[PDB]
Amino acid sequence: KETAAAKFERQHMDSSTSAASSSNYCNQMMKSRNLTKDRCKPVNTFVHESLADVQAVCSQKNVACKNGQTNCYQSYSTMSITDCRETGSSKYPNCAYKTTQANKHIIVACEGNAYVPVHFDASV
Amino acid sequence: KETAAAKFERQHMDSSTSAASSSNYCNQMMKSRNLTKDRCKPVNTFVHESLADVQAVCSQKNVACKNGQTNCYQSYSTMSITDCRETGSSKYPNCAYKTTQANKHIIVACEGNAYVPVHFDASV
Ligand SMILES: [Cl-]
Ligand SMILES: [Cl-]
Repeated sequence: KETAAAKFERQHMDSSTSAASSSNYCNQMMKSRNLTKDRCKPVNTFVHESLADVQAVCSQKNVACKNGQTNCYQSYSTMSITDCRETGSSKYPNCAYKTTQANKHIIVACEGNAYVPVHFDASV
Repeated sequence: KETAAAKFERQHMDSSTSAASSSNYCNQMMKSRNLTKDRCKPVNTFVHESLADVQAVCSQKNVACKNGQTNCYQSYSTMSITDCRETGSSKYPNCAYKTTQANKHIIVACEGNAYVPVHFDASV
């Protein structure tokens, strides 16, 4: 059992690097964050900002989530992020990922109190 | 009954402008594309490129869809796009939208043959 807040940190936070390293960043990160354990997670985004900057997004712009809920927030500024998506030539347990580095606003759903990010909804 | 291809064109294509006009672009577009008819669509992206450039994305990078399917493609280049998302101060039939203009790769699911975009999966 992992708290929803802890799961968000593990799947989406990468404060140790300013941006994706090389084309192998995703294969390495998806593996060490245990996102390739029983299955290959198809899509996952990593945010390269402090945990505190990502958490502050829960007090930023209140916007709707793609699912219609209203506890999503879009960051006022763009953040360094890296999208990891399985390549068509990927097959569990030999997971393969395309790394796409970019700067975009992130939108996250927040919940609990402490009111922290619990789901990565999208980047803009 | 609208074909899936026709629905994608109507919800996501805006080849008539190079980029979102002003902060009211989304209120105007979501209304005239009939996305505010019986309900307020919570999130919707418009692509400002030709229909032909968007359709060519179906022969570009084959990547997985957030849902795990494998018929998604990410465009090799960034495209002018505009994200429209309901503000927390939006309530049907007085739909309210935040307009966020940006340049990102788009990822779309393609299907049918003619093999054309049928769903906007995400932008990167
Ligand atoms: Cl994600
Ligand atoms: Cl959309």
